[PDB]
Amino acid sequence: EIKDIREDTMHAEFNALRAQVAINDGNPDEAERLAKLALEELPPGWFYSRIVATSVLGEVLHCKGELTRSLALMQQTEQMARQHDVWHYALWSLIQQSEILFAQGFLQTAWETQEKAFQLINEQHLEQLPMHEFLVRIRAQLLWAWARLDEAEASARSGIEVLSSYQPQQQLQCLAMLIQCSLARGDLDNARSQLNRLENLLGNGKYHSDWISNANKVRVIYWQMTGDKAAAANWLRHTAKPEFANNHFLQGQWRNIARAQILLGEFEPAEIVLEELNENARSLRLMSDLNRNLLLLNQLYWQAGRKSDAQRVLLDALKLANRTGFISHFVIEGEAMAQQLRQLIQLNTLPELEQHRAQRILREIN
Amino acid sequence: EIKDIREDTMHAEFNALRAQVAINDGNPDEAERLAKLALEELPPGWFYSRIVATSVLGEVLHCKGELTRSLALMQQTEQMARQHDVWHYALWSLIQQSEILFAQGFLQTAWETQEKAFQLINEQHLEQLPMHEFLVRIRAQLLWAWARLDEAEASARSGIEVLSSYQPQQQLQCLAMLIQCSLARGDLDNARSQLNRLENLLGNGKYHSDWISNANKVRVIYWQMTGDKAAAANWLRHTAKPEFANNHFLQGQWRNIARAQILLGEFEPAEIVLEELNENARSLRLMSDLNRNLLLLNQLYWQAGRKSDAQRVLLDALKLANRTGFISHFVIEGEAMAQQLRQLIQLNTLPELEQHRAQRILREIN
Repeated sequence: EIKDIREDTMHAEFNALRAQVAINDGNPDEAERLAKLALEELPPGWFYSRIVATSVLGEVLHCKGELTRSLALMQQTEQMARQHDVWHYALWSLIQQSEILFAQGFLQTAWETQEKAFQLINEQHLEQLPMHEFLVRIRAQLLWAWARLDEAEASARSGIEVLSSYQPQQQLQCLAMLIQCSLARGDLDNARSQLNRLENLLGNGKYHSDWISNANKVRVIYWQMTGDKAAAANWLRHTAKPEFANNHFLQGQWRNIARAQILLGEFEPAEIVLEELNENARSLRLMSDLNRNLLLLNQLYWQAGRKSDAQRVLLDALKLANRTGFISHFVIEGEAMAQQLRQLIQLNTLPELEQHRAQRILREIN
Repeated sequence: EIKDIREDTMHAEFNALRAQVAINDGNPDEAERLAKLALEELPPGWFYSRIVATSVLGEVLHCKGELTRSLALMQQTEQMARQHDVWHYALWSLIQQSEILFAQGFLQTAWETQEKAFQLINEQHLEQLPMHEFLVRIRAQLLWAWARLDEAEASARSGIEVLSSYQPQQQLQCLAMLIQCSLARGDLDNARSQLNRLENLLGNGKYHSDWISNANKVRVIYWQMTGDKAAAANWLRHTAKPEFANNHFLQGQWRNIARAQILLGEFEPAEIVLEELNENARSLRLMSDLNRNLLLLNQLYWQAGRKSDAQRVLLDALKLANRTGFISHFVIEGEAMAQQLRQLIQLNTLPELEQHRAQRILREIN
């Protein structure tokens, strides 16, 4: 166990990269163990592995839901990366920072953070690089929330162009975003055509669970919009159902499950799912998740004929949107949402902000 | 060299399948050698390998341009396959028969042959099977020639659906057909969007030369329609230029080369190419190739300002279309074609049939 100190330090660098692969493979505990072991043995000078290990710990804390500490580590990573011209880690850091901000419902701050990433890309000529697609994809997500659909679509298409030299499977998420735009527009013909491509890609690759849940998100919304109970039921029977267990990274997949359950009239289990997701969202101040969940609860109560409950949560959702800025999440609920909003607007009792958003949404829908 | 006769016959069956793989790999001489060796040693009873070897010889003769004899072998193959319920070889035979008929300019007969294939598919419940895509693709090609674009597009989309479970690369040819439809409609926005997908597929697979030439066919037409000399020149510099050498299977790629040359003002070499292709087309009575080549010659003369030559070959092309039934091949030539046809129609000297087709084409273009 005696070697040149050089070899010991090189082994520590290997540990940092082993940690990076571990978190990528969905093994945060091993990633944390390895990243810590690396940092304990990396002296000044061996800057690259230190950037990687610090970045990995940021990802680990993000996974754990320790968002404030995660952001601090992402910031540390960004600064070190900039200091050493390690542009890919500086850009990856900014992308992750936006992700947390968006989840917290701070969309303007997320936009500004994405803007810093675009600035970095422009300054260092990083346009043709793959990570550029991730940035335009999250920019599209934000534009979509704000109902700037033409811009969101253009952002998603720029992502597809960035990855034009890679296998078609790499476009899965930007394609899902294109479909998400078609769904918000009520352009079901285009959504269906795009979904044909999405489903073909899904059947031709082994993807990360989060990619699959994102793709399934738009498939389930399309099935809801077309009353495709058969497709939703078959999907639900075979989809992954990892125990939620207060894991915020599983909010998306469980919303897909709840949406399918609601479409199928399985109101009881869906309400239990959504209440559990909301406990988690409130505990971590994930206002975006909360806003999405309240809209699904509204759909559940509405379809179940529970008028009072439906109205109560719709008012909560509209109020919460004063902070999240969400518009399109309401729009995809179509006629059911339009009827409810027309009713609220006609009563003349909504506060000015909510009244204005209700009117905007009703316009997007009509 | 003494073995159970059973082993000798099994080796003969292997030779038949080795011949099938050889022709698929573009080695007709070896395929012919092996298929003949197999048939010489296959007794009655060993029907499957005999169907394969006979089918292979049909493909070999097709390659050699001995179309009449090739059709006879395809017919023999179809009958034997039907006799033994070997549906895939009966369907493959009918597809090949149509291919020859279409090349000969007998489009109605090709349609009828395709119809027999659809009948077989319906009777034997072969709808979900992969070969169904090849049939709907050649049906789309025929519908496209006749300018039944909505039908052609639907046929191509049914092909894409048939292959939905396979890798996206398998849809290359039906996607090229969708683009071909968009080009005939003058719907360049959709053509460009579809071409983005086509080019991504082209950069992500090792394909047969004929698949590549078919995909490039629509890319070059799009570049011509958008005046993209840069793209055409780069493509031309790097594309395959196998010596034509009186090989009718190379008509398509050389037309792509000539079309690019014409767009780039390289009239002299393009005229030499087209004249050589026409010698081959006339020698084998390939009226469809002749009709396509005459239209490219028309474009060449027109762009070169050789009015008399342009008119002469356009009149020849219109006359030939009385037999081929081609419409869309004229339509994709757009404004240049429209101007020329308006001039011909206004002179009031065209025979009734050609006048009627000229008017139809001018309508498709406007």
